Amino acid sequence: SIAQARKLVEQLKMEANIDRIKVSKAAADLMAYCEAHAKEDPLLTPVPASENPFR
Amino acid sequence: ASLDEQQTMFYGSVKTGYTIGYGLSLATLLVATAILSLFRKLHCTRNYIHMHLFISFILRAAAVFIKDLALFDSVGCKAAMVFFQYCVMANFFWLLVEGLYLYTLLAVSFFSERKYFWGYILIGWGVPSTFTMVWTIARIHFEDYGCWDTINSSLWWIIKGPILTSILVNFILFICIIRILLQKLRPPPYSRLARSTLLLIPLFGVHYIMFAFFPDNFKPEVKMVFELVVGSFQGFVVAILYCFLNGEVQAELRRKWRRWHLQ
Amino acid sequence: HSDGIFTDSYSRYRKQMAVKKYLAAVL
Amino acid sequence: QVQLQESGGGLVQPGGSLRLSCAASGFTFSNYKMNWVRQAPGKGLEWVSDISQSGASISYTGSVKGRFTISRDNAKNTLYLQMNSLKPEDTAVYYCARCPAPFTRDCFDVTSTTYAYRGQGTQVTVSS
Amino acid sequence: TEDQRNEEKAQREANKKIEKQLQKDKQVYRATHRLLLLGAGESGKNTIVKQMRITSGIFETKFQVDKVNFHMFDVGAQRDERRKWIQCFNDVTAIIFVVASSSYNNQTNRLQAALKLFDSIWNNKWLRDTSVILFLNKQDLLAEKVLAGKSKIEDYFPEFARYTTPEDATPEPGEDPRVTRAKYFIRDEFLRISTASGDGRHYCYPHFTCAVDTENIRRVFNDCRDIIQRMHLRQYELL
Amino acid sequence: ELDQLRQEAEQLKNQIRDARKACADATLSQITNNIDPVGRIQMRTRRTLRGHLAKIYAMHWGTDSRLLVSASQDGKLIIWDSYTTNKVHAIPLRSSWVMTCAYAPSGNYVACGGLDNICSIYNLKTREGNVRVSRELAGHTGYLSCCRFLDDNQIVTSSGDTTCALWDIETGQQTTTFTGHTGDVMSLSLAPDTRLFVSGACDASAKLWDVREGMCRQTFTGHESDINAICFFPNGNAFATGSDDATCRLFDLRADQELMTYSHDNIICGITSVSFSKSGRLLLAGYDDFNCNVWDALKADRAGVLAGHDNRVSCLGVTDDGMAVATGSWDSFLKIWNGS
Ligand SMILES: CC(C)CCC[C@@H](C)[C@H]1CC[C@H]2[C@@H]3CC=C4C[C@@H](O)CC[C@]4(C)[C@H]3CC[C@]12C
Ligand SMILES: CC(C)CCC[C@@H](C)[C@H]1CC[C@H]2[C@@H]3CC=C4C[C@@H](O)CC[C@]4(C)[C@H]3CC[C@]12C
Ligand SMILES: CC(C)CCC[C@@H](C)[C@H]1CC[C@H]2[C@@H]3CC=C4C[C@@H](O)CC[C@]4(C)[C@H]3CC[C@]12C
Ligand SMILES: CC(C)CCC[C@@H](C)[C@H]1CC[C@H]2[C@@H]3CC=C4C[C@@H](O)CC[C@]4(C)[C@H]3CC[C@]12C
Ligand SMILES: CC(C)CCC[C@@H](C)[C@H]1CC[C@H]2[C@@H]3CC=C4C[C@@H](O)CC[C@]4(C)[C@H]3CC[C@]12C
Ligand SMILES: CC(C)CCC[C@@H](C)[C@H]1CC[C@H]2[C@@H]3CC=C4C[C@@H](O)CC[C@]4(C)[C@H]3CC[C@]12C
Ligand SMILES: CCCCCCCCCCCCCCCC(=O)O
Ligand SMILES: CCCCCCCCCCCCCCCC(=O)O
Ligand SMILES: CCCCCCCCCCCCCCCC(=O)O
Ligand SMILES: CCCCCCCCCCCCCCCC(=O)O
Repeated sequence: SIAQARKLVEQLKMEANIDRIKVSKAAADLMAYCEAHAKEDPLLTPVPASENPFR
Repeated sequence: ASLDEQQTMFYGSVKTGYTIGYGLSLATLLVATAILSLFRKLHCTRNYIHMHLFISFILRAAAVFIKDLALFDSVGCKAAMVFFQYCVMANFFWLLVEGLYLYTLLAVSFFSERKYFWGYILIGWGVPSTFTMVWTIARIHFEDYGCWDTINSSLWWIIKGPILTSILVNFILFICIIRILLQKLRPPPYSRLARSTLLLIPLFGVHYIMFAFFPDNFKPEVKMVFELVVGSFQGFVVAILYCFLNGEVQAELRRKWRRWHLQ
Repeated sequence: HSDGIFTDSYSRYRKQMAVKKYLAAVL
Repeated sequence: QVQLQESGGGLVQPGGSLRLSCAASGFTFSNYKMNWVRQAPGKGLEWVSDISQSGASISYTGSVKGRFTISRDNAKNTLYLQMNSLKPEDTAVYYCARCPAPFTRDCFDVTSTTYAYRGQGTQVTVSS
Repeated sequence: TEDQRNEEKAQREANKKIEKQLQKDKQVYRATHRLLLLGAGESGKNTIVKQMRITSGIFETKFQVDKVNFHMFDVGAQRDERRKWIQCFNDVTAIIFVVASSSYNNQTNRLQAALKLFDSIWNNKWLRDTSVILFLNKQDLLAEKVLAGKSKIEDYFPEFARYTTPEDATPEPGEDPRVTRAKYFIRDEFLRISTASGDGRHYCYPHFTCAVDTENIRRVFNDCRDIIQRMHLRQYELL
Repeated sequence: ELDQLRQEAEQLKNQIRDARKACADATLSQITNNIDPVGRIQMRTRRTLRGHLAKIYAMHWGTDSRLLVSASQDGKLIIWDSYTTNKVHAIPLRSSWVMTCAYAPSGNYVACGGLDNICSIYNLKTREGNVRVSRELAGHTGYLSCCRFLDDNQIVTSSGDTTCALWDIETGQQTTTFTGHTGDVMSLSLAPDTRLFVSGACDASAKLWDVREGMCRQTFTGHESDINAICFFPNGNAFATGSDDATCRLFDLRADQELMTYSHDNIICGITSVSFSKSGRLLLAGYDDFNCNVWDALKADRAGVLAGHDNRVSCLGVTDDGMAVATGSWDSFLKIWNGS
């Protein structure tokens, strides 16, 4: 039981000492990627029936 | 005498009654057959036998109308009479097939419906067609007065007998499917048994056993009025109780109506 | 079944009414 | 993060009384049926009692029935267990356990193999 | 595009062979009924599987009675946490639940655990169309334990003293009325649990069994017959 | 001895909570006020795949956007062609219960698993002309809940005895194993670069596991109940989870906390599958109340609804080119939705 608590303590040590990126940076990244790949999506943008193979 | 005019009024009343009944049981069962055929989920052996019953009711309505045409206005008359004396017998045999199918499900649960499904369509359609052909040949070769309208006991009983047999066997099956419902409500209800009886009498056509062995010469109006009015509304009764009042069919109608609402 | 015998009764009634109407025409 | 904090306990004398608390932090407390489970020293886990969402339906284990009072406070987010008329056979570790799904009636929470949704528990001992 | 028509012909032949195979396997899959055999590990379901005969996770038993095929699936080397894989068992024709009544005056109150587990199975959202058949084991052992000098069940259940033997449930001859009162008390516990919800979609069937007995298979056959008949009657809006 | 380890655990969890509140500069739902909404997404059913007997439990699209594997509970494993609706292969299984199936990125192999504790890898080369068991894996003690192909020679599997495993398909042995959970591990999802993957369990936690190193790096505890599905955002820097508390959650791998919660007051049913779209702007979520909701994944609003099924939606798959979306439910049907 104490080996389990020492592995959980070493886990929490490894999880504490990491690099954290601010929320607004990656939250702007996600917007950048959704903007960049907006046109190509066939669900966001409806495709003309000449291309859609399911019809 | 006033006997003449009152008899005329009588026959007119009875003819208007069954015209209204076989109009209503025609329209509401075309609606019911349309709903059952169109809906994909409701396909099942039970609802296939239901659909065969409902189109038998449709052919009975259409055969009464075709027979009524030869009453309003030979080569035609005899064909109308054969189609009229075929649809009725195929309706009673499909009531027999529904009785056999529910007593087969109950008495022999561990069975494959697909193996007997072609043995149920055969009982439903082929055996009335066999009897019908025997009756047609029997009227042709033996003796002919004119259009096949007069009842002659030898010729009449060849298409009478199997109807009495079907009504009897389906009454016995009805007594067995009111024995099994009592043996299954007992460990858990009079109200429920009574509701099951009053929802299983129009399905198996139990009411015919009141006037089954009854002779026609004995009471003129008692048989004719009751039987034609009840029979006429029977299709509407079975349509309301089974197509429009099943939980699953109402569920499917609500689902389709909400999907059309969203779209 | 009731339909057949009813039809036969109605046919015999129509034939008797036809006989009576012809008899009244002639007389 | 689901966390359950038991509070109270300790060495007591028989025939006495004692109140236990369960501080439920990190979830929508008002929608979960909860329950109390106990572990006798050198024996398996056994269910003690339970309590539904609103507080209407209550049940107990037979052998402590009518001796324990279970009550949930949704306002203050705290489960209270009152234990009077204590018995020497009732010494155990106590566990404030939660049922895994919201808006349901069944639970699966007698599992000794590291069930996540119960607290660390509190020691109650009866010394004569 | 002739080659494309050749490939379409190929795929239609493949589709027809696969649909023939599925039509031949649909009969086999709709014929054979399915039982889930759930019991505590102290309760001797191993005796039940050995009577049924006469490293892997799930265990399987295939047998037939009166030319009707029955697969009985035993839960073997699995985890104690039952809440996730039990959702895979909503299409079996029954669940057979086997519990051992221990009443000698014993680490835990296993009967209370059994009642809680049966309650969890009964009130589970996706087990509301699956019937449960119920086996109370060690009845001969319960006969042997009336002479202990004291009673376990009254200690663990305070309602046992204020309980009367049912007038309408006849006891077999040669049984101690104490033991029969015990049996009917535990059966009323399980029936009260099953009757509390009162859904009527699924039912609970209590039966008795000895440590060595042979009628069990016939009981399970008759109760599967009752479950199929009640499901057909349910489909016709008659119950 | 135990007190000086549990207090230090609580101190390290307070440190992690204080670094997450310190790095919480704003939310995603503030900086997306001036974004054009995606409007009512009205998708239509194009196909309906029949031919199953028991309930369908899982499915997986191929990399060609052409074939799909479906797995039923009667013991059938069917390979479908989405265009023509022709069945290309039908495989009969030794055990009946299947909880996972997986179609290799090369199209040569198909894997399946379930209660039997054995992952069956089938070869679709079939020089004889019959499908045959290539190799069966047995090293778990619980139940096998998900599996995924990294490539043709390695397979990741998720078990019900709190462990994950990485196998070698050539040797048949476990290349490594992943022991960090404390409950049933329900599903996993692989990153596009196949270096990391995320694992959701029944303790309301999601773990980030490193395939090559062999230990976990981050733990995300934002949920209240059992996590059923999990899926990456297409760039590999965020991922969405679905629990039984009826909420979807969108997490981040660099902020080391949650970014958004998706919840609607009229919905009190569980989530059984999620999947992003190709661009990532729509998030599809399969709920327990017989419909699949199309969430706007940057506004936390319902863009639409797919109310086609008659029974609980069990699996949901989006093609790699985003051309269509297939859903499989316990009524034994596969609906192929495609927005027009
Ligand atoms: C298929 C449905 C509509 C039934 C059709 C029955 C028709 C095809 C059959 C059954 C009885 C047959 C009739 C039997 C007897 C005669 C007398 C003969 O001197 C002229 C032909 C005639 C009048 C036949 C015409 C065709 C006929 C009316
Ligand atoms: C008698 C003439 C004038 C009209 C024909 C009406 C009857 C006989 C026709 C109309 C509809 C037909 C049915 C339509 C559908 C089916 C279901 C199929 O799986 C078997 C054949 C079967 C059962 C057909 C048998 C014959 C049928 C019942
Ligand atoms: C003479 C008038 C009434 C028209 C009669 C049409 C008859 C001859 C036709 C129409 C419907 C046909 C039936 C349709 C379906 C079946 C089921 C099949 O498995 C055996 C043949 C059988 C039973 C056919 C026998 C012949 C049949 C009854
Ligand atoms: C289940 C089905 C097959 C039962 C059918 C019974 C049939 C075949 C039997 C029972 C009653 C019998 C009838 C009894 C009386 C007569 C009067 C006689 O002058 C001509 C034969 C005739 C008309 C018989 C024909 C055959 C008959 C109609
Ligand atoms: C036209 C109406 C009055 C017909 C009514 C028929 C029904 C309600 C009656 C007539 C025959 C009766 C059955 C006669 C015999 C038995 C066997 C007995 O051990 C149980 C009751 C049971 C099964 C009866 C139940 C009710 C019953 C089926
Ligand atoms: C509920 C069901 C069983 C009721 C059935 C009633 C039947 C059996 C009864 C009611 C009317 C009765 C008929 C009434 C009149 C006559 C005329 C007489 O000269 C011979 C008996 C006979 C022919 C009776 C036979 C039996 C009979 C047909
Ligand atoms: C589907 C609905 C159909 C309704 C059909 C209604 C037909 C009405 C016919 C009226 C006929 C009146 C006969 C009068 C006879 C008399 O008493 O002299
Ligand atoms: C949906 C289809 C319904 C078909 C209904 C058919 C109605 C036929 C009505 C016929 C009325 C005949 C009245 C005759 C009156 C008279 O004796 O002069
Ligand atoms: C489904 C097909 C049904 C066919 C029904 C055929 C009905 C034919 C009726 C024609 C009547 C012709 C009357 C001619 C004049 C006369 O009586 O001599
Ligand atoms: C055409 C179908 C009509 C169906 C009508 C159903 C009405 C059910 C009535 C049940 C009456 C039960 C009486 C019980 C009397 C008692 O208390 O013992």
